[PDB]
Amino acid sequence: IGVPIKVLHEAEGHIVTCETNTGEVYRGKLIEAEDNMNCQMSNITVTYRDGRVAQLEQVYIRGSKIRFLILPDMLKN
Amino acid sequence: MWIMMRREKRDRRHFKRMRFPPFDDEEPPLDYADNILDVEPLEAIQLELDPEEDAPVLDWFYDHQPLRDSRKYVNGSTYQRWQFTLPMMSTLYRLANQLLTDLVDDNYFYLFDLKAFFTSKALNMAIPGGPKFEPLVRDINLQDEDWNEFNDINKIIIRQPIRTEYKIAFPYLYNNLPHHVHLTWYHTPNVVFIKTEDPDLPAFYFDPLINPISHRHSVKSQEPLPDDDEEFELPEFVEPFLKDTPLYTDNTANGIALLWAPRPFNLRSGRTRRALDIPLVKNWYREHCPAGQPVKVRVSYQKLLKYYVLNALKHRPPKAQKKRYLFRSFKATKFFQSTKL
Amino acid sequence: KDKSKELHAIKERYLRKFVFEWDASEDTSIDYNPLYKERHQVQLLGRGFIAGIDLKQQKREQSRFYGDLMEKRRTLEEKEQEEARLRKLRKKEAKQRW
Amino acid sequence: MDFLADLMDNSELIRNVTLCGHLHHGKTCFVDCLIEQTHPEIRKRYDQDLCYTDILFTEQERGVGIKSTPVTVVLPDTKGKSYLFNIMDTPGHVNFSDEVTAGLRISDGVVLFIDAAEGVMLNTERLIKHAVQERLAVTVCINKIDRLILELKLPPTDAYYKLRHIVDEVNGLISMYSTDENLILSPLLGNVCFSSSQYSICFTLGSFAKIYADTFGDINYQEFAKRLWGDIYFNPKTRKFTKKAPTSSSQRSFVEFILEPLYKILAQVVGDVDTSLPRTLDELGIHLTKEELKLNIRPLLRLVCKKFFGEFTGFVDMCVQHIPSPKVGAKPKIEHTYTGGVDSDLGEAMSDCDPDGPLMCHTTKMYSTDDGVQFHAFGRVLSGTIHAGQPVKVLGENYTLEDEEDSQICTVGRLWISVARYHIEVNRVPAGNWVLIEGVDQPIVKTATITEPRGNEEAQIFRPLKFNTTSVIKIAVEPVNPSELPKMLDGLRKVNKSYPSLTTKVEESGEHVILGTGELYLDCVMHDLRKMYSEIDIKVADPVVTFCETVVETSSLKCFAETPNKKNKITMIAEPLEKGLAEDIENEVVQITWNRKKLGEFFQTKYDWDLLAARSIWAFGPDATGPNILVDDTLPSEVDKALLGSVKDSIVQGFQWGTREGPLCDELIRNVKFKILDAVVAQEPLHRGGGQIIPTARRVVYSAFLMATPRLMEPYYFVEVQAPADCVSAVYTVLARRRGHVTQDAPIPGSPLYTIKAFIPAIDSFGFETDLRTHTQGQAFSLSVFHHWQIVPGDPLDKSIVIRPLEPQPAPHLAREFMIKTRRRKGLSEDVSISK
Amino acid sequence: VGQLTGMYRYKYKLMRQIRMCKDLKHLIYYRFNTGPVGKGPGCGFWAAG
Repeated sequence: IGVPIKVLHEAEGHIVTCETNTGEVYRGKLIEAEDNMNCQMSNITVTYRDGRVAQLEQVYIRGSKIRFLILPDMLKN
Repeated sequence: MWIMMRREKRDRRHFKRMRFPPFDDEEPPLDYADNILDVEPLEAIQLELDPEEDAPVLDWFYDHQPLRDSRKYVNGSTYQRWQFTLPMMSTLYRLANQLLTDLVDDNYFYLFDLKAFFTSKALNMAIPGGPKFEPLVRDINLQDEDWNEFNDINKIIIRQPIRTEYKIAFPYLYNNLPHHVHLTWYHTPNVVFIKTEDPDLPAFYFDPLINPISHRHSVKSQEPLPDDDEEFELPEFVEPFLKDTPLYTDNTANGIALLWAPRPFNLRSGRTRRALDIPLVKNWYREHCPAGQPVKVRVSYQKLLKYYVLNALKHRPPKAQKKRYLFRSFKATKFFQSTKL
Repeated sequence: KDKSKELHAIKERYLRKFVFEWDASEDTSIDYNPLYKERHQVQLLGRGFIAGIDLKQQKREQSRFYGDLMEKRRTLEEKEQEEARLRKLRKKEAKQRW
Repeated sequence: MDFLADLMDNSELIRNVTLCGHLHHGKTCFVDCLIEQTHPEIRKRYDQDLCYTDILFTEQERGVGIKSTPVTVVLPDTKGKSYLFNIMDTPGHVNFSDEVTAGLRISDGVVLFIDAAEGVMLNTERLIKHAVQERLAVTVCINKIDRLILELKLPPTDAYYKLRHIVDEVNGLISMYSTDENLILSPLLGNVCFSSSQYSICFTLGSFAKIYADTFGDINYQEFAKRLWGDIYFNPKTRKFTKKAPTSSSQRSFVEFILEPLYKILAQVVGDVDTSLPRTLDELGIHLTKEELKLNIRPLLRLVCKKFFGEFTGFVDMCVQHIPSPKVGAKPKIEHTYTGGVDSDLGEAMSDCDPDGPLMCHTTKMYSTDDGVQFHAFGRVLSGTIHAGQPVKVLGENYTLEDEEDSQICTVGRLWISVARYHIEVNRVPAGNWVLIEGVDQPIVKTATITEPRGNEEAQIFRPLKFNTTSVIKIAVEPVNPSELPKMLDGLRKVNKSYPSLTTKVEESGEHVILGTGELYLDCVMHDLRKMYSEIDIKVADPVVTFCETVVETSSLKCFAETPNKKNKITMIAEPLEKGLAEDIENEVVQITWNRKKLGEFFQTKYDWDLLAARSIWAFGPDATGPNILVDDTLPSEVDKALLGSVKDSIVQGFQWGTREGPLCDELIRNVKFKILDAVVAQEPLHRGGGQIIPTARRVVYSAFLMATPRLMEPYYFVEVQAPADCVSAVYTVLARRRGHVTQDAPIPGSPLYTIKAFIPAIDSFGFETDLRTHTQGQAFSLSVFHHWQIVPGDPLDKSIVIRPLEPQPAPHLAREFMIKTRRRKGLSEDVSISK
Repeated sequence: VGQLTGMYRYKYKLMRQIRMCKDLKHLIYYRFNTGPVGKGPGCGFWAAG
């Protein structure tokens, strides 16, 4: 169990954003945070690099295209 | 000693009690050098130990200070904080069965706890098996409470009389003025323990003292279950954690039966007590009652319990000291000498 | 006689000499009702016995209720060892008796 | 520490639970184990159970939990995700059912506790029903697994048989109470946990699969978590789980891969602790030092099981995925709890638990301070956010939209979230969480809807706290010196606040009366009244039982009543109801909110009542769930319906209060049907006012009741006792002495203990809890709870019956002896007169 | 001790101990003289008193 995988598992369910390698930023609640970087969110706002933003009732991004993730640091402090 | 002294009292049809004073009364006590030193002492009262069972204690059981030399079991010659293995402790517990009631829980001590006796004392009331005490406060006028509209007889329904133990179990409901009263309702879940009697038996056995479960499959109360070779496979390495170790060893039944032993025999290790401070029959008059015994020993039971409760209630924490031993100062003094005798 | 005693108890509630032997007037076990005059002695599953009292005296004095319960529940496949252990005991304390 | 507040802010990572269970089933020890897991500095004593949540002293001395205690704790999950847990470990004694309900209204999850060696007991039989009726997800945690091994010494196969027998009995019993068919409990599904609190053992099948996966590795713990419980087996050669036996002496998967390792490890730590203990800890990775191996057997077992299993992840993931979150469970909670339901604006505002929406938090407890002066309310913020110093509006239980007078605007002094002994001060509490509000004690008794001032205009209140039992036993209370009577009034108010079903009452004779459930309950409440709140002396009358008044046959004549003006005239007939109809009213089966067609069909089919009256039934006894009934049976030609509809309300008002008091004495009237045969109402609304109809209504009700042959109904407690088979006769002899009778004597499967279920009169059941244990020398034990009411033997209205002062009367005199003394206790007349 | 030594005549409180010991005797005897033991001077369980 790694520190980043543990932070991704403990950061699931709260409001956080995740930017992929293609510029797609999905912000919402991480419903499923797997150990392989697979992030599944429900009702998340996905904004592409062109500027168009939409809402997804159930989205799931794989861990191969994971760029960065910004979540609330209240659990670390 | 208890198990054998009952046999020579059964073997000796009559008993030749030693004369008193054994030494000629008003006669200078016999010198130790001329008589006692040479005469070989007679054999002492001792139980022959079975090497097949009592072997863990066979080597040293009747010594002056058992296991004094063994650094493994005791700390040293100061003779404190002994450590005993489970076979040793189980053998001692089996040998002490004559001085130990086979009570596993304390639910048998419902209204014979010392807290209930404190309540009975503070209420000037007596459990039928319990002792009598002087009133904490005379309150004779308070005993002579007048016939009010509160405690009026014609307003009171009597179906079953309010016995003393009722007023003791609930000393804030059935009585008035409960000062210096204590509470006890420690109905610990009555431990369901069945001590083994078969020397040869599986330690985890379904003995007939347990009502059969009587498993049934009449109604198809099914649950999510798989079929054979259905999307699952186990690694060759994985196994139950403990395959080599047996389910139960020989020392498993003794160890489990040692959990519910009395206070002295549930300790793997503990400090050393004095010969004075071990009340052997303490758990005898603490028992509920004597089963159909005459009056002159029933009153003996209440009079033992009375002093026990008085000591428990009047107990105070020991006062802080500076530990000035007496014989140590004697050894420091030039006027005294030490000698084994 | 229990009724008169219990009604009398209800009425009670709501309305130099170096002697060593105690008096019989300090006895408290006197009870006006049967449920405390004759308490159900703990059979303790039949396998537990009072400390001071002798073992086999209790065994023969015991109510035998658990004995017949075991006789009812025990099956033949596991009665052989019961009979064998019982006879081996009878023999080994017969050693002491003889 | 601040992560506590950060997680507090979120509303989806929060669980509201109650560890409700039978008496002495390890619930308090379970919470103590959770505390020992979280707080490192809090270490339990080697022998004495710490009992962390038992904070008040009386439960620290009696050994029984008495009042629910809030526990707010952050628990890691199986995967390591922190969750904020609100724990309401309700007291297990059936006489303390008050706090189970008080903690169940403000919780969304039910975690049952069942002793592995005791099986389903009396208490649990009512908690499953209650939790289902309150619409909470139900989960079972069989506690004290050690009893099947260290005490029963059952073979592992028989241990599994016992476990499945107690698991399916819960499923079989709950199918009567639960209408939905999604409520099937099984450890493979994840509903059932197995634990031993004393030795800190705790696991769900998923958790144990996680241990094996942790050891061996490359194991998916979900698939292996499934295929563990059941009749399937494991084939050592093909490495596949099969329904059929792979060998002749096969073994179930659960026993083979869970129960057997537990047996072996605890047998190795209780047997051969000196020879084969290091060998069995090397094989398990549990490394211990010398000094932690020199302890006794119990601490060593607890330490080794803590090291092997680890943290209490099994309970956490059992709870997380099988009880709804507040954001998910709010809708059923509101539609069963809020008076207006979800339909109203505030009702819809609750379905989402918005932290910034309207604040109408609900408080259902009173946790006093250490000086007993002020009462800190405890409640769940169902929505909105609260702050320290915020000016808030506290509602009441009689507060409605029309009756705006039952409220007070207060100032929330401080806020803190509490975990047993120590409290954590917080300035802000978001929605869907618990809180001790301070400074709101003054306008509240028991429950309260603390909401926003001038912001929630149409907001209603939450439904009154409905219980499972009934306050039956009744004790009189007076000061020793009447010169300090007011000192006792405030103490009685305080104990009324800190006990949900306590019913203080002053009667005409200047008598103060306290209503309770059982002997231990009244003992505790009076100990609180004496040593905690009033610190004065109090005289108590010996406990007495409330009675009920009923009929058996119709009156000989149609006795009527007229107003003093001799203008209105109402004629009514009192007759008994159908056997079982009264129960079908108190169970909320039928209501007054029903439409006419549904009630008409109900009474046409189930009770074959004629439609000429089935659509002419006004009221249901006293209050709303009252077992009595008012029936309109006047032919329309003689009684004008338009004229009737004016007094249709006032007659009920004089009836709903008429049956409450009772003519014989001030006791409830139960199981009576009132037929109106003639109504002569004033043609003008001037002289037919309530002040004339209502006395006439009560007089005609009393006259019909008296002319009908009256009877007293005494409440019978349902008593279960657990005793070894050698003491079953010792229970029969005791129960026969108190007019009781035994219903069943069933041995508990997998245990020598029995279960004798009997009924006993409540007035005859005083001291029986002690009359049994002392007679059986503590082996037997009894629990009591109100079951039903029965006609007291004899006729209550015979003048030939003489009541002697201080000795019990036979059965035929009881109905005469009980009321008259009751009448004498009520200060009323010696006998009953037709004028009343 | 009272019968053998007249020490109670020089400190009355000793009667307590005296009675205490006698009570202990009764306790041990009734537990000692059980079954086929019979009554007699055959008890040496002195550590109790």
